[PDB]
Amino acid sequence: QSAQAAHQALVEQLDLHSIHKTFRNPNWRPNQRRNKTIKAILGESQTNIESAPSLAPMKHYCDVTGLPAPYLDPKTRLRYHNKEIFAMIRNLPQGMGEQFLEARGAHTV
Amino acid sequence: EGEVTEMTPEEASTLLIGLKSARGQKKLRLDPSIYEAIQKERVQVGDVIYIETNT
Amino acid sequence: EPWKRLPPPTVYPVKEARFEKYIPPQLDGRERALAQPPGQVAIVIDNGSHSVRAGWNFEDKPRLAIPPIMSKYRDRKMGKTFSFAGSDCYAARSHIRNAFEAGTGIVSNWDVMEHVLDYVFVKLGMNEDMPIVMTEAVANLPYSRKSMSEIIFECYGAPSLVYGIDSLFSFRHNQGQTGLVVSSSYSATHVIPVYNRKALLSQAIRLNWGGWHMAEYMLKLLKLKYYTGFPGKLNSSQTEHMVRDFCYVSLDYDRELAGYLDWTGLEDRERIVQYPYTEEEEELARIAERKKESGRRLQEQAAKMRLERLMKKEQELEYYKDIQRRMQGESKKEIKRLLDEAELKDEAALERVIRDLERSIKRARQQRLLKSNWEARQRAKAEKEAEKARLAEEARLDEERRKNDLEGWLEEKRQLRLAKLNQLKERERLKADLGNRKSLASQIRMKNIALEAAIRSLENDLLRYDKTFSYDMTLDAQRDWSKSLLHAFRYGPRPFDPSSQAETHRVHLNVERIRVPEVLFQPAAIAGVDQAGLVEIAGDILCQRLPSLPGIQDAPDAFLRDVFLTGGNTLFQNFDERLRQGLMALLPVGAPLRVRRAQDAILDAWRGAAGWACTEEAKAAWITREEYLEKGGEYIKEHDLGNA
Amino acid sequence: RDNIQGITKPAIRRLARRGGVKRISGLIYEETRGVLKVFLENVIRDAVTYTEHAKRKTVTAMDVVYALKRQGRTLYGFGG
Ligand SMILES: Nc1ncnc2c1ncn2[C@@H]1O[C@H](COP(=O)(O)OP(=O)(O)OP(=O)(O)O)[C@@H](O)[C@H]1O
Ligand SMILES: [Mg+2]
Repeated sequence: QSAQAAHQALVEQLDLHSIHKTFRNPNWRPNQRRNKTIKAILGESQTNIESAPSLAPMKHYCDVTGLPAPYLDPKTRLRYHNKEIFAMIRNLPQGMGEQFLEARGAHTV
Repeated sequence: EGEVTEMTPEEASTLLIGLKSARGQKKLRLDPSIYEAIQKERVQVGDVIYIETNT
Repeated sequence: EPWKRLPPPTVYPVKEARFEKYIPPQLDGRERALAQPPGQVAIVIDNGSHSVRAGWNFEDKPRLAIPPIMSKYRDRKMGKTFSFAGSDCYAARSHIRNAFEAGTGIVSNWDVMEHVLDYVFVKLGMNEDMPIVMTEAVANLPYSRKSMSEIIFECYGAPSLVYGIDSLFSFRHNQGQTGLVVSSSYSATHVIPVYNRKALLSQAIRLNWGGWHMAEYMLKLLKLKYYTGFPGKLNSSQTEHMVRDFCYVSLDYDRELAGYLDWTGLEDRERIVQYPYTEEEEELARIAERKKESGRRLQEQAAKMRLERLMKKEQELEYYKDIQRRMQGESKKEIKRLLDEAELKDEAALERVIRDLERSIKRARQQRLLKSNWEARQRAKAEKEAEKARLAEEARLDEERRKNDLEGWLEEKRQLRLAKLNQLKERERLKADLGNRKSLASQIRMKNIALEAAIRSLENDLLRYDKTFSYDMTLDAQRDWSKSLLHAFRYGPRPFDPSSQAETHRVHLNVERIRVPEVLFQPAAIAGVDQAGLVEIAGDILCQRLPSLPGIQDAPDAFLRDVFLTGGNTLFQNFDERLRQGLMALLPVGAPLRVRRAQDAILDAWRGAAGWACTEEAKAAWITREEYLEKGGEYIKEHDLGNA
Repeated sequence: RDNIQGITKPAIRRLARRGGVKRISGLIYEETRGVLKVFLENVIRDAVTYTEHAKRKTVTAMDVVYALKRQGRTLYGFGG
């Protein structure tokens, strides 16, 4: 069918593997371990000392609706706007509470 | 009138106080008399205050 | 009324990264690169983690703008391998791998990068010999630079390479002279002070938030908002287009936020994104027949049960009555023992079950039996008629009480409703207390061993005649979705139904329109990033660092006169005014703050490197292959647009 | 007072050894203390009702046994 033929034509037209590269030197071959993560690079190097903390007191927002939150629930530790959202928060499926924390990088343990 | 951004006792008499509004901040040199008025009121950094410069 | 007054919603289709067209190799560029004067040609590559941009320095715009992704796979049924290295990865199997470590500006998958460079030189028409200008991360890691320069010299053999910072090339293209450079890109956000065209990189700061993190955070939010399950496939490529098209920076966040879900005008604040969806009498009579027959049969069962109860309970009443008659007739010593035939100690107890039997029947030769059965039906019919008469008589009194004593009569119904509300709240509290702990019953049992229709009716009468009463008072309104914040948050002013395939499969953005960009300004509050906000970083630099720095003069005032915005993730509405007004409060009053946007803040970082590429300032920074073979790949010529 | 902390880590270890447990995460000790207190509250609450409805001030082993059997966790040895 033409749709399959056309798609096969287009993937062959787009493929780089079918194309020979005259500029690519064949003799040099990379070290297979060369792909290293930031933590590996920094740990092996031991200037990415440009990050900055903050000392001002942060505002409190509802973990569900993002509206301002007067209240922190002592049980699930979600911040919440009002009684309607507290009702939801206490009714959440047991795995969901940790997701609302994790959306702001928090976790219960 | 501004938020107290700085309170720097200059002498050991003078105070320097920094005040900030939404539209900029200003430093002021305070005589020990107006300083102790500011200090008799419980002004601290982060408080909002009103000062009359001449009175 | 409140929603029926609204027009039909305006709804925007989902957008995603997609393949668009074949780009044949641009051989015309290769020919011109040979015709142009000696030493005034270079390949200029901007290493955007969102878009690798590449082209000819002598040209005013890049030839390529390509995501740094590859997709290599075996087509098992056909045996040939395929590999793809840009938007030819259809960002249709999508074995996509990316050159950069996600959420960073640093290249880390060098096999992917080497395949992206391969794509670039093919599309530029390389027939190999040409100098390369390659943009770099701020404070880029030495190992990452070593690996890239090794690829450029060992694999591709190019004659010379120079590295410079993308934000500083953008600043130069905009006549930057001295200033504070503020970049927000895919990887990160940086603030760079530039003094006399030289960046003071020792005083640069990075936020670790950018356009990638905004698309990721927007996806976390949408997954939480629809945690019940959104039936469309939520992807980070889709939220990246949502953050572009709909988000904006708030000029005053808390005062805008706190009213954002307020119900009036929410159809203006809300924007609606449509995920793709598909949507589709003899049986009706037969169903209606079955419903009619089953309903009638159940009524027949209830009537038979009631009529059965009629004869039984009336005879039990006669049984109780005969016990009373014998109790009253026989000696007083017999009273308890005779009433014990009714299992009850006294008429004060027996009257209770008598009344309950009377209430139930009130609420509910064989010809002699049939007449006796007919009598039971007639007896209840008389009790039914007397009940209806008693209710009608009570209604007649209440009619005259209402007509004459309306204010007192309505005050009765209000107080009755309050009592019925207290009784229901006590009953609702009881229903919460009941079964809160199973052993509640077994504990209490050892002590022995060893309103809805009324509230509705009161509300309906108050709605009828208490012109001061209103439907919003009713418990019905107090439970209406129209009074719920979470419906507004998730579905806006319209009613929602899960039956519509069109009205499922759409997301309502609401607070994330403004909550998502504000992570730049309140990182620890909104997303836990635990870093100073952009205004506090820029304020720290201008106010604390640069006036202290010994070689500098006219600080802050020289830098403060040009706060310069670069990179795509700065392109939010009110981004500049928000940054201006935040800094204005930190600066001495009347200080000559200007915030300025780059022209074309995406491509302009490439145009600066293209303009710079072959100047004598640049050619003094070029490293040649023969230098690299001795110095190695970490070594660089320090220059005003590059790392130390 | 917080005498739940008197349920020491070694005591929780031995209960896990009798439970046949080889390796114990250091986070188990706080979770086990919470589990124990929630259980021991429920039994004593039920037992005190038998004590009070028998008009006693002293809670007795059979009050505990009836509380346990009420909870489905019948204990033999202390009485029938
Ligand atoms: N009009 C716009 N409004 C808001 N964001 C936009 C707009 N156009 C593009 N973006 C976003 O800006 C980002 C691209 O930033 P930019 O092009 O400056 O980065 P880059 O050079 O690819 O990356 P880096 O330097 O971090 O490696 C993307 O996240 C993109 O979605
Ligand atoms: Mg960039």
